[PDB]
Amino acid sequence: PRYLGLMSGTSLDGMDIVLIEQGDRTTLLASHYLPMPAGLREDILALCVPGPDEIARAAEVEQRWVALAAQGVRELLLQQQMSPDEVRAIGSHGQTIRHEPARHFTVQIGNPALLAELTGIDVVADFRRRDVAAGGQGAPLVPAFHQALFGDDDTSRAVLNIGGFSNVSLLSPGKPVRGFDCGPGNVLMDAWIHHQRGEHFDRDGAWAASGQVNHALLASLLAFNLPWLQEHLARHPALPAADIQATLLELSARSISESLLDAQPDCEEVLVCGGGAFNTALMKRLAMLMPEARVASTDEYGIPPAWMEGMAFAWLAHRFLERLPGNCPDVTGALGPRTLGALYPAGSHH
Amino acid sequence: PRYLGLMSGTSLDGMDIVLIEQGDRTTLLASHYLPMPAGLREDILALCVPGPDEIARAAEVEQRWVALAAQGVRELLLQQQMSPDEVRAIGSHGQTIRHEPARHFTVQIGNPALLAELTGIDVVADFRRRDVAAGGQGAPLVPAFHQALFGDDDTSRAVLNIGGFSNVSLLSPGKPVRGFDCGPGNVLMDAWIHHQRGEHFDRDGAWAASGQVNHALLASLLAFNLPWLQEHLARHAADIQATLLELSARSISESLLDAQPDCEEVLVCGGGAFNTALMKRLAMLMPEARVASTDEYGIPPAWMEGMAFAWLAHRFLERLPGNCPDVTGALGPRTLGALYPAGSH
Ligand SMILES: CC(=O)N[C@H]1[C@@H]2OC[C@@H](O2)[C@@H](O)[C@@H]1O[C@H](C)C(=O)O
Ligand SMILES: CC(=O)N[C@H]1[C@@H]2OC[C@@H](O2)[C@@H](O)[C@@H]1O[C@H](C)C(=O)O
Repeated sequence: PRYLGLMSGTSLDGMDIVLIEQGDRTTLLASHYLPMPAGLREDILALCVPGPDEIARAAEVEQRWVALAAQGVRELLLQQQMSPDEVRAIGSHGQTIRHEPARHFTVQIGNPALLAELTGIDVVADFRRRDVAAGGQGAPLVPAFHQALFGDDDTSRAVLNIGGFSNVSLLSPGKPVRGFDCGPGNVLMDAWIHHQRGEHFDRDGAWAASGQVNHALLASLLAFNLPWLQEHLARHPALPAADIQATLLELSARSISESLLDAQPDCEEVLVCGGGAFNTALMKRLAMLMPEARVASTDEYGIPPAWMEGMAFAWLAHRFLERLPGNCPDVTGALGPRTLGALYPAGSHH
Repeated sequence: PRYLGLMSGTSLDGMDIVLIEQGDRTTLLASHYLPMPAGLREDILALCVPGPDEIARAAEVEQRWVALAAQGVRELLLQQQMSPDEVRAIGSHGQTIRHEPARHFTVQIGNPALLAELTGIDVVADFRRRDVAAGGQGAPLVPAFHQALFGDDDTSRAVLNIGGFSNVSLLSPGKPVRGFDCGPGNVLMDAWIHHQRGEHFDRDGAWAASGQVNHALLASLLAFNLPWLQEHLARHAADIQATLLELSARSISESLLDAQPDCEEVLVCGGGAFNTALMKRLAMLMPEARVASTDEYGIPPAWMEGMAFAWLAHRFLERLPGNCPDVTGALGPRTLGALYPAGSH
């Protein structure tokens, strides 16, 4: 069947909307990105730390969030010439405003009943809560999807997501999935080029590629934001800005490769998703630093790297409806496998 | 199939838990009441008005609420020697901590995923939100149950709930259910017999029936708190109770007959259904209608609300509408609730 997925991460830049076909395999049919208004971003951020009148405030904020998500769905369906009746369900992550598994709770807003009302499509949402109820951390949820896509009996694979930070799913045959953070991804390269050039990121890693790595600075870094970095830059002589960028690229490449090889030395394939997959200069370094592995974008395996996360939530909607587990308890720490999410039906037919 | 219903109203005394059998009819198999600890009641009251750190406070409070609910569920099933496997679903209202349809939101807590984890039973919850999302008030929900129980496009009926106060669901041939308030119910009779003899209520209305309606007072009252009664009484004990009974009987019957003069049957639920003397006067004052307890239709008057929520779980799973749009103001009929499956472990 066909499923929509909606993901809005913690950076609050915007919402990913995806349409998948799910059968034997998972395939991306269409995708759509919608920016988040400054006002909505600011209002969500203010809910991410304790404050006054949170119940009412969250209620007003989630209504705007859902309206935006619904518009995003509408536009994708218009582009695809698809009726909402052709979509089995939307898997919506919602928007995390508090995550405290040590206190046994996780809070994602995004009024799924309202989302069902506005879209006319069944909504599956609230995926993390059952994992936390079963004693897990409620995160990360993507490794179960990584396993469904890429796990097999025969190959040691690492599925590497390079966003602001880097995280990996280790798919070792005959074993359960493992997952951990590898280190920084794009976070410092973004911050540096912003501080220096006003750009939000370094396109294709071209700026970095134009500079030369400074090995002294690199050693200091290996031994994450700007105040931290500035404290480092003061300890070294003035460097050209591009050399700093080149050095920051190498930091991520080395931190990732070192963490990956330490945990899975026999790794045969590293499959890279997230926006970092588009940083050509970074992909180049990762491949040089892991010469015994094939390092490639997930695009080469039929999953476009920018849309992996959104696709996971579409997939989680499918898992719910099929009553199959959606978590990976070895990674989340839950007592065992659980069906994740809650169903808010459109019910258009009355 | 069999369904559990879970209700915890805003008085916060305890949880009503019922077990129904649903087929062609709705029948009560068992019921259980679980008092709420003072500490939990206090913390919920504190979340019913705006205050600090609400997200985290509500999260931790609802964990306790759910643990209690799960205990109530396990206890009822134990009492019946019944495996949770025999139950299709729990319909859980949750606990209302904020309700503001004017700002298009309603908030019931009660972490249904945790409820499913602890009970091992599918949970349907969060019933009010889709009605609100469709432009309705999100309340009251019980008239949809009244309509399903007693509605048909051919007889004029009223379902009268007598609690502290009185409300009625009008079932008119063909029409969606409508509803309204009809003034006081048990509130004054309870207030007065408490103040006068320390009793919580007037059992069977026998105190009121031992007295005579003083017609002066009745006319005054007809022209609601304990000191409000005492204002009236000075300008003039069992006669008083009798006159309070008549007050409710007259105001209720007059409201009902204005709205549907054609009423053929008045079905009474709530604890007032047990007030034999009140029921007698209501029957005298609506002589064209048969006045009877819902118990005469297999629906125990004290357990309507719990039963309504087990029924709403059934309606969700049957893919049938759950709201009463002519009551709530919603755009039309909607499936109410969200499903949190127990699944496998
Ligand atoms: C509570 C929450 O929203 N966690 C997110 C967050 O954003 C990234 C990281 O922290 C990850 O643990 C998780 O999301 C990804 C998509 C995941 O669940 O795998
Ligand atoms: C928002 C909310 O919890 N409403 C309750 C409340 O308690 C009584 C009254 O206000 C009624 O409107 C409703 O419950 C009843 C059972 C209902 O929904 O029919």
